[PDB]
Parts: sequence; structure tokens; C-alpha cells
Amino acid sequence: DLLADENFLMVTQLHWEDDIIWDGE
Amino acid sequence: LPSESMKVVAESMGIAQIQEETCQLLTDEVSYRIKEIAQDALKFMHMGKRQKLTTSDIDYALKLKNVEPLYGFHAQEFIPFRFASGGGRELYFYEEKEVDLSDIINTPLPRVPLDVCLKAHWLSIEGCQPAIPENPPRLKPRSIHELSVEQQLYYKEITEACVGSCEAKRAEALQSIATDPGLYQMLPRFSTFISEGVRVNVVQNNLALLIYLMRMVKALMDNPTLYLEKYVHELIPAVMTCIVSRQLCLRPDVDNHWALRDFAARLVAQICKHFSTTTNNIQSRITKTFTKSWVDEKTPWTTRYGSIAGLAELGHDVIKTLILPRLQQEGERIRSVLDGPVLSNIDRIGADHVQSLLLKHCAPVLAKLRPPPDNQDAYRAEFGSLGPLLCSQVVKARAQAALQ
Amino acid sequence: TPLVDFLMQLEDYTPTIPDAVTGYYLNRAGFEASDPRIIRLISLAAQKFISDIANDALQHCKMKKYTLTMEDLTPALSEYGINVKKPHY
Amino acid sequence: HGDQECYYQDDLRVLSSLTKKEHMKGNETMLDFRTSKFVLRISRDSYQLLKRHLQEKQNNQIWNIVQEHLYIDIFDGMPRSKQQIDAMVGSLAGEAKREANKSKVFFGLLKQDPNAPPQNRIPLPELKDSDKLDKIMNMKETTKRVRLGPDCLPSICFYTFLNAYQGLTAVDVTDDSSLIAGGFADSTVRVWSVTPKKLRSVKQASDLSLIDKESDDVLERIMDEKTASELKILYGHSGPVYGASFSPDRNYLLSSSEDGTVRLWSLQTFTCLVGYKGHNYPVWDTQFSPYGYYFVSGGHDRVARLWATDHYQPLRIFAGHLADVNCTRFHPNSNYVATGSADRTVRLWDVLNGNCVRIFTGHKGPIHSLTFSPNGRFLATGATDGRVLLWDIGHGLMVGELKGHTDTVCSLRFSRDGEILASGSMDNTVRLWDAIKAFEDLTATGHINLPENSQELLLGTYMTKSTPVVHLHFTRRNLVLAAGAYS
Amino acid sequence: NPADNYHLARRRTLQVVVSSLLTEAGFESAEKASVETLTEMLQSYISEIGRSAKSYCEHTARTQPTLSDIVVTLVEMGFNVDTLPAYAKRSQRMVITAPPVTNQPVTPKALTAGQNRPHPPHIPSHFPEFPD
Amino acid sequence: PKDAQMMAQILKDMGITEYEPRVINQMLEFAFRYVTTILDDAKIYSSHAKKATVDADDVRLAIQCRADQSFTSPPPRDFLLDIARQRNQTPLPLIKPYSGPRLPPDRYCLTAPNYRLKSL
Repeated sequence: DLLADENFLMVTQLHWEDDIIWDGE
Repeated sequence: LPSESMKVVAESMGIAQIQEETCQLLTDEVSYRIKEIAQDALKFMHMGKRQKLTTSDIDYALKLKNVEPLYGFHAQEFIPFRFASGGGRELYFYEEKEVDLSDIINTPLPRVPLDVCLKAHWLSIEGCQPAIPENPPRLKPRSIHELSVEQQLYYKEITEACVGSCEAKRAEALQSIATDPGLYQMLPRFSTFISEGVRVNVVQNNLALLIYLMRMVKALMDNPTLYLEKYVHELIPAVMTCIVSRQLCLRPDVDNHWALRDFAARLVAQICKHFSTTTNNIQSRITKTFTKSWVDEKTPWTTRYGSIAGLAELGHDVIKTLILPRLQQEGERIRSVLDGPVLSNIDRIGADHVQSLLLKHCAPVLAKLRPPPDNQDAYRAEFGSLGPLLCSQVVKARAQAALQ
Repeated sequence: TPLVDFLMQLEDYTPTIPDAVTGYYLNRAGFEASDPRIIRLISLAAQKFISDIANDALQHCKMKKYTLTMEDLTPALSEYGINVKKPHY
Repeated sequence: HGDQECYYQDDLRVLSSLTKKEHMKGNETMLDFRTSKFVLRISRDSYQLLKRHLQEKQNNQIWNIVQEHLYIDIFDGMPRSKQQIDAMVGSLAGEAKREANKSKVFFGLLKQDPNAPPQNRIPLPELKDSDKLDKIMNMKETTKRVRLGPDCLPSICFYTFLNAYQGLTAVDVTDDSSLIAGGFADSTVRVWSVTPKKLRSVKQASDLSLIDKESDDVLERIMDEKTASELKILYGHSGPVYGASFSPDRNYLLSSSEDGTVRLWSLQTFTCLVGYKGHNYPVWDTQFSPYGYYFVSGGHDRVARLWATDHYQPLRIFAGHLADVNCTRFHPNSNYVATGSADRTVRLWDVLNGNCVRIFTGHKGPIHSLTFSPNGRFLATGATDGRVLLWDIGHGLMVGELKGHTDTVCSLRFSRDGEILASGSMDNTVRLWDAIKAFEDLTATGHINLPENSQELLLGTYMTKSTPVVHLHFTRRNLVLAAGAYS
Repeated sequence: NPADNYHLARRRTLQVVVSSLLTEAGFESAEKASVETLTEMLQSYISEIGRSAKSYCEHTARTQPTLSDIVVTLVEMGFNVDTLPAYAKRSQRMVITAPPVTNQPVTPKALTAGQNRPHPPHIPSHFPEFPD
Repeated sequence: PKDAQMMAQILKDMGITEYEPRVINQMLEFAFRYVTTILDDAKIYSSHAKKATVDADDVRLAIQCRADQSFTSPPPRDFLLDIARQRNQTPLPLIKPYSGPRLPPDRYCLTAPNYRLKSL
């Protein structure tokens, strides 16, 4: 169940919180 | 049918002391008539082309055997009620068995549906089934792109229409994104066009470019055919940049248009916490980033307002718990903007928007868990932010509930 | 002729049953709405039949008011020659 | 009852209810089964083993039941394979005699063809100048007609009924794709114009009395423009309308229903003209003749009547079936009527003498669709077993079997050339079959050892979105039309 | 669901009619099975003057029924038609509203306008256009 | 329920897989209507024979005297084949060439002036 395909999709495993740009300078 | 049900019927009628051979004689006669009618009601089901055996099939099967489809009542004179049926009654076993006679009058009648019309379409074009919505679904060789020329003509035209030069062009392109069944296998190029666009479109804060891309995201989401959570990772950052990042253009004016886009962004954020949900990955991750945006000190009031909008549209249980303890930091921030004379910055506008949103959200949270008693000065125990105006908002909500 | 003089006074007088509902069950049997006053007589003749049963079931409820039951409909329809059935299920 | 064949399961549960005598005295299907004789076509190589086990007096009573209740029709052949016996059985009084399928059938078209009947055999109506004007514009459509074959697969235009919350029970299209009729469960017939030309009624008798005659345009001066819709609803049946049939001159809609009447609706006045009351029982189908005078209607009373639109009483009663006459189809020369039925037999009936000239058995369920080849030499039948059986008419051997469909095959049609047979079923699929490679090969034994050519004869399947294909029609330029009532 | 709303828009209008006829000089708060009984006798009564007055006019070679076909239809159901002008002029007479229409917007679709491809000569112009 | 679960087995023994939920409710309403008209007639026949107990011959009489009137059938095969050969012997009539719209006599058609009341 930890081998389910979703676990490995990079939305559930990645730093997209950094991709959010606050004050583009 | 069982014979021990036939003796119950006989002794509840006045015919007592019936033998078993007398009682077995009843249950093979009536079980034949049920078998004779259900075989005869299957004729009406097979010529009605419905394979259902509706309740009306037994009404015509009874009339065919010269028995009244009258049920629950039998008229020995036949003149008042002939072989026309009374469609029985709506039945449930779990009924109340007693209603008030003015409850049935005051309920609204159901809508009569549309009449039958004749529309034509195409199942096959010279052998091939079209994908219209009326249809269900040593040198290595020079490779070909996985899109067709036309599959990508659609793309170039849809992307050049979705940058919103003309509004009717946008709206069709958005509906085309919202219901094209073959829009999978083009979806990487759409997700990359969105993601890449917002990041080089916040370098200069171009609000339309962003409002059009957020509408493209919303049009991508409500399409039922395509599989989106493989492109889920890019979704949280692209919407969030429009809602909470600073505005390189003018924060004071275009903020209202920015706010229409802000509402679109919160709706997509709620979709992210509504769809695509697995254990502790998506909703809790954006909730944690929103809360550390809030606990952030001296944050761009544009970002602060965006973080507040994000934490506010998360549903019923989220807002009540999250706002509860903050009932002092928000007030202190408002007081600082008020005291410092600086008016040519965007701090004052950001403060007014944040306070209005926080107050309006508080009114349902207060209206939701507690009676509307002492709506005059009890809110002064919560620093007196919305007070009687908050009470008036709660009263308007109560009036809407009464109308419902 | 009273009944001809009666039907000529039915351009007004919306009855208790609507003509969109009386006309629906008439269209189900082939009767089509040529004259809307013709529908209102059939809607009046079907009211008077139900009203005469509810007025006679009230007399069988005063001897034993305030609730219409199946044991009031049973002797009320028995003079009509109609044996009503209890669900018994 | 447990050691019976699996395709008799709906037949035995009617018998499990029958336990008394008076229960069977009012069934009228088992009452006619008890008095008739099961035909039971057997070979002479197997009948010698049977008669050597029955002529002895050791058994002497099951032999008495056999020679009282069972016919035995013997034929000379090589023994059929189990999958060949399975192809031609399944009917009560099954596998009829070869002496029934040896009568001379005039299966040719009218105008030399030796298989064609004379023009004065059946008294067919005259060809008027307005009917001769129809065939002039019909051959302009034949000019644009494409040769379909296995390569140029036709385009299918599905005419779905979208709302249809009254259940659609009958569709017909005119021979030129101009009108589409719909029989519905709310006891209505609804005519739709599909060309951009609204449905007009002719003017009233006061308006026709003031206009003149022989103006050489009077077929336009009489059409009322005050009444012009894209839809005309026809009321008058007291029951769900099960049959729908246009006349070839595009007047005279026919409809039959549960109330036991066949109705002739005009398409110039859009009223009802005649109500043909011969059945007391649901008339399951009706069809006009391809020349437009006679029509045949089959009902629940196990007969099919031949009417003529001039008499209140029928002319021929085709009364040999043992169950409901589900389908009634005319031959392209209109001298023969094919009546499929619920006792799993298809029977051809000569219009002269009312005699059954062919009996086609081999379906496992009630036959719900028949069509003729445009040659007149073949007949495709479909039933609830999902099998499309292709029968010869001069021979009567059903040379082919198409077994692609899953549920009840409710619509069949051949192409205008005869190149493709189109099949529509309750599987929501429109399958196309090669109707040239199916008849390429075409006795003294009564069978041809038909192969499993179904995979080779498939050209396409065309799954439909939740919509059972009630009708299939071929435009004169060889374009498939279908109508479904989306569920 | 608009499928069962084809039947329930008119049968639940007959439920308001019986609830309005059992209140006129009569009841409040009736039993539930007694209301679905009486509105089943009401639907079966409209459907019986539908089938019998159509039968009486078509027996006389006509297609739409006059007044003389219903005053013989109601006689054959035992109605005593003369009491009906007095019933129509009640002061307790009420009107039950007709049911609402599902397609309230009527025309709310902007649509998707795409044209490509023509027709081969075996397809006339009145069939739908080939898609994009 | 007890008697409603047996009704779903009578339909499943007849191969009826799909049916409306109101189908079971009104076959039970017919089965109740049928047994309270056999037993109602059974005690009428018992009072005719003057016995205080309704025994099995009373129900045997009330079944076969209700099945003689209620449940009819289509006409039998020896009756259909006799009226066929009486009808199929008559030869087909010839057709007049320009009679017009071919219809029965006007007392057998539905084509009359079809009047209506004057609105006043």
C-alpha cells in the first residue's frame, strides 16, 4: 500500500512550496 | 407462496378451522396466477424495449387477463372503476403512516421535464467513430511528435485564445478545455504552459495574464475525462502565486480585479483539498504553508491578505479553529496601519480588506456555534472588532436560513 | 337546457383541479384539449365524485370527525358497490 | 426438468406454474401444444436405432406416446456436427420438414427473371404520375450512391431521441430520408421532418373550393402555411404504439398499438383516417407493402392479417404460428410476407392462398427483426439470442450465421446495393456485416455445413452512448441512419 | 432527476388537489395511505373519462369529443350530471397551481462554434455538418 | 418482509432480473385481492351447502368458478384454423383503377363532419 502509484507522484513527494514566488525581485 | 401465510389471511377474515389440504389448495392457485401474470407482464417489458419490468407492466398484464388492475380495492359493480389502473401509491415500508393535510398542499410541485425532441448526430464517419459528446469515449529513424498537426493546431489556437485578446474567443476556448474528451495526451503541454507562464508572468505583475491562466486552470479541472493528479504538483504553486504573492503593478486600484482572481484561486485551492486527496500530503501541506504565512512577521500585506484568503475558504471546521486564538494579532496589525500616517503605500488598503474578510468569516462561525443572544456588547470580549455590525451580519444569515 | 347554460359560464371559474393536470390525464386517454371549458366540466365532475365520498365518509365518522380512516371509507364506498381493500402488508 | 437444454429455461417455468387442469385450460399456448405434433427432424441413420428400441413390446408405451404426440420427419444426409445441429434447432415443433421448404417461391423482383412473379399475380395498384415523378428524383439520388463494400465503410448518422421520457416503442423513416416517425408509450405518434422543410397540412375544404384545378402546381397551392411545424403529434391510440410504417408515396402513416387497432394516419391532413379492428390483442408490428396498397399486421393473437386500406376486414389471415407474431415483413415484390414470431420460427406466407411456403427455424429466442435482401433471394432475421441468421428463399437453408451481438437484435437492414447488412441491438452497437462475402457460395440434404464466418464478415462495431438502436435505415446514397431514444 | 419528474409533476399535483378537496368542509391532517388512495382514484377517474368519451365519439365516427359524448360518458359511470352546476359555484372553491418547468433558463448555452470539412455527394445538405 | 421476499423469488425463478420496486408491491396487492375473493366466495358456497366449516371442496369450487370468469385465454387452435379456412377460401377482389382514396364505407371510417359547440 506504500507501493501504490500515488505515493510516488511528485505532488506527494516534492517542494512546490518553494515554486510559489512571493515578491518577484 | 407459503401456506402458513394463507391461514393467517383466512382466520383474519372470519373463516376459521381450515384444513391443511384446504390451505394448500389456496397457495397453488394464487401462485399460478402470479406466475401467469409475471410471464404475461414480461411480454409488455420485451415490447416496451426497457428490460425493466416496471410497475405499469403488471397493470397491463392484469387488464389483458380481464382482471381489474385495481389494487387494494375491488369494485363489485365495475361501473365506477373499470380496467383503468390507479398506478398504486408511492411506497417505502419506512413511511410515517400519518401526515398533516396542509403539509401536502404547501410543498412545491416537481418540475415537468422537457418534451421529446429529435436531435441527429454521427455515429460513424466513413467507418470511424467521432469523439463528439454524443459518443461514449546506422542512424535511428527520425521520430515524430506524439501530437498530430491538428491536435496541436487545436493547442496553438486554444492557447492563443486563452490569453484573452477577445472575450468570446476566451469563453469558447475555456468551454473547449472544459469538455474536450481527447484533451488527454496534450495535457503535459498545457500544464507546462500554465506553470511556466505564471512564473515569468509574476516577474512583471501582469494581472490579466494571470486571471486568464487561473480561468484556464479552472477549465482544466472540471473536465471529467482527463486524469489530473499526475500534474497535481504544479497546481498548488501556480494558483498561490496570484493569491498571496506581491503585486509588481498597482496594489491599490486593480486589487478589485485581483480579488476576483483571488476568489478563483481560493476556489481552486478548495478543489485541491477536495479532490486528489490521500493521507497527509496535499491539504495538510498547503494548510501548513498558509499558517506559517500567517504567523509570519512583517509579511507583505498583499501576501498577508492572500494568506488570509487562502486560510478562509477552507471550509466549515478549518476557519473556526484557526481564527479563534488569533483574536488579538489581527486587531494589533489594524491599529498599526491606522496610527502610522503613511497613506501612499498599500498597507492601509491591505489592512481594510483583511479586516473585512476576517469579520465576515467570523459572523457565520459565531452564527454557526451558539445562540444569537447578547449581540450588542458581548463581542467586546473579542476586542470589539465587528461587534453590532457582526451581529447584523449574523441576523442577515438567520434571515437567509428562514427563507431556506 | 341548464347544462349548456352552465358550460357557457366557464371561461372564468378556475376549478379546484388545474387544467394542466386534468388535461394531462385526458391527453393520456386520447382526449385532447379542444375547448378549455370542456376540461373544467370534467375537472368538476371528478371533484364532485370525490367530494360525495368524503361527505358520506364523514357521516360514518361522526357515529364513531377529525380523522378520515380506512374503516370510514369502507362503509362509505359499500353503498357505491366498491369494496375498498386494506393494504394488510 | 433438470436434464433439459439451457435454452428451454423460460419454457419450463411456465410449466412449473401449470399443475392443475383448469390452469392449463385457459393458457391457450400449452392447449395448442397438446393438440399439435412436434415435428422432430431426425436422420434415417439414427431413426433405425430409435425404431429398434420402440417397436419391441418391452417398452410399448413410450412408443405409443411418440406415435401419438410426435411427428418424425426423416431426411437423408451425412450426420451434422454438434455445432451444426446447435445452429438449426431451438423452436417448439422444431426443424420443420423438407417437404414444406420445397414449394416454388417467386423470390424475384418485378419490372427477364424466371424467379419473378407476373405483374397480374397479385393485383398491385397503378403507378400514378406523381408516383412516377417520385422515381425520377429517386434515380438522381442513385447517381450519388456510393458502392459500400468492405473498403468504403458507410457513415452512420444517429438520430437520437434526447428526452423521450415517454418510452419510444416504434421508429420508421420514409424511403427518402425526409420524415422520421416515433411511436411512444404515451400513446402518441410524432412525425419529425429531417429535411429543412416544415410539416404542412393541406388547406381546409373552404380554401380548396375557391382555388382552381389542373393549374400544374396544385401540389403546392393546397399546402397550408398557417400550419407548419417541425413536429406533428398524432393522438388516438389508447395504448403504447408498437408498430410504425410509412407508405412509399410519403402519405399514409401506419401505427399499431396495445389496444388492438391498426391506425392509418394521413400525412396531408395529419388526422386519423381508419381504425382497423381485427385483433382484440396487442398488435406488435405493422408494415405497408413496398407498393403501398396492402399492409400486414401481426399481433398477440398468433395470426398476421393482410389488409388493403379499402376494407374494414382483412383479406388474408396467416394463422400457423404457435406464439405471438412479433414481426411482419413484405417481400420486395410484395407477393410474400415473412412473419417472425415468439415460438422461434420465421415463416414465409404467400399472399395468394394464404399458404405457408417456407418455415425457417434455428433461432433460440423470439424473433425481433426481419429484413429482406434487395435481390429478394435472401432474408436476415434477428432474435434475442444475438444471432443474425441469413436464410435462402429459393432453397431455405439460412446459409449464414452472424453471432457478434450480445443482446436482442432489434433492427436489421441491407444496403441499397445489397453490399452491407447493418445490425442494431440492445448492446448499443451498430454492427456492419459483409453481405456479399456472406452469399458468395450461394441440395438433397437440407443443410450446407455453414462455417464460422462471423469474424471475417465483421466490418465494424460502432458502440453507441447508452442508446439502444431501435431503427436502421439506408439512405438512397448509401448513408446509414439510426434512431435510438437515449436512456 | 427529470425522468421520474415526468410522472411526479402531475401526480403530486393531484396530491395537492385531494389535499385541497379534503380541507373544503372537512379534514385536517389526514392519514398518509388515505391520501395516496384517494389520489389514485382521482387519476383513475380522469383516465376513465379519457378512454370512454374517446370511445363514444369514435363510435360515432368522430375524432374529438363534444359535450354530448361526456354527458353520456358520465351517465355510464353513474354521476348525476345535473348536480355539477351547483358544485362549480362554491364559495369554498379553490385553484391548485400547475407544476413548475424544468427548463427555467430555456437558452443558457453559449455553445462551441467549430466548422471544418464538407459533405460527400451521398450525404445531402440537411444532415449535420462534419465535425472539427 | 416475509411475503415480499417470496415475491422476489417468483420473479427470479421466471428470469426477471430487473424490475421496478413498485412491481413487488402490486403483485402482492393482486395476490391479496385474489385470495380475498376466493375465500369470500368460498363461505358463500359453504352457506349454500350449510356447513359451518369452510373445507377444501368449497375452495375447490370457488377457484374453478372464479377461473371460469376471470382468467380467459386467446382462442384455441382448432377455432382459429376453422375461421381461417372459412375466410381464406374467398378469392381476393379486384381493384377499381381510379376510385380515389381507398377507404371502407363511411359508417366504418372515422370521417364525419365532427361538430363542436359554439362559444357564447
